[PDB]
Amino acid sequence: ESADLRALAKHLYDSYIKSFPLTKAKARAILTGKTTDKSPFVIYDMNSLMMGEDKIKKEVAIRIFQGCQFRSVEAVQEITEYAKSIPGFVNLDLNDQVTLLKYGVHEIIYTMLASLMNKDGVLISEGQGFMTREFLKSLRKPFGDFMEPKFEFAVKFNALELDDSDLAIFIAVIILSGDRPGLLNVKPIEDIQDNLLQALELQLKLNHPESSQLFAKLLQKMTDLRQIVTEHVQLLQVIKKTETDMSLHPLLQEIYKDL
Ligand SMILES: COc1cccc(C(=O)COc2ccc(C[C@@H]3SC(=O)NC3=O)cc2)c1
Ligand SMILES: CCCCCCCCC(=O)O
Repeated sequence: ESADLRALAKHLYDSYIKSFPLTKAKARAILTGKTTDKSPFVIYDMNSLMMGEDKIKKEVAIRIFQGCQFRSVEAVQEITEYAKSIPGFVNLDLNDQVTLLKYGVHEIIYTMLASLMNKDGVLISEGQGFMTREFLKSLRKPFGDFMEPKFEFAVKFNALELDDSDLAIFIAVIILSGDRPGLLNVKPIEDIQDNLLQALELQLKLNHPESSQLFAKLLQKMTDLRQIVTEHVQLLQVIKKTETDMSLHPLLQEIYKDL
């Protein structure tokens, strides 16, 4: 019954809206000058950056990057809340619950980070600010290209014109992989993903009828996400060696023992 797949698509969009304070609908409204929302203060340079403080709520490159870390630890909270709402996930082995989040969480962050980006920059502080791609290309030697490959993916991925109702199922298909390193019982996971994959395929067909093979085209973008993550990992172990005075959050440290 396709009808059950609709009930499931709508249950997931519902939880996605509950769990994520800044949707793609809101971010796109901010980014394109709409009247449902308010204009962001732009940071493109060092003077704009500290004028952001008297308008929005230690070195600069270091501060920027620890901001992403902190925002990332917040997302992991939102993602983990979205996870629980996915039918079946809290029924699984607790070890596998940990393993699925561990490997899925960054692929999801980088998917939802694309919603905040256009080719010229990225929203920050709940959309109250916008920081140019160029301003992030002139930070430091170790922090010179630690945000560019998310832009490169984001620009290509945003070209599919996905909705929040599309992304809610896609993000759930990511978590429920089952080819993840260290899983105890895979088959119960593969059962949930098969279901989520049929919900997504019907969703894309209905929401994007003129869009040939959007389903497959979105599945290939999972290949892009894995490279971003493994590139970021390598980047991270360089930064922690050049910068021995940079604290990393133990939550991110615990996720990052992966590969
Ligand atoms: C001050 O706040 C700012 C400033 C400038 C840009 C942003 C964006 O929000 C950047 O967006 C990102 C990028 C990467 C991550 C993943 C994290 S960062 C890391 O080193 N390890 C991770 O797992 C999360 C969020 C925020
Ligand atoms: C610029 C460093 C301040 C932390 C980044 C902004 C997040 C807000 C907060 O931590 O209270």
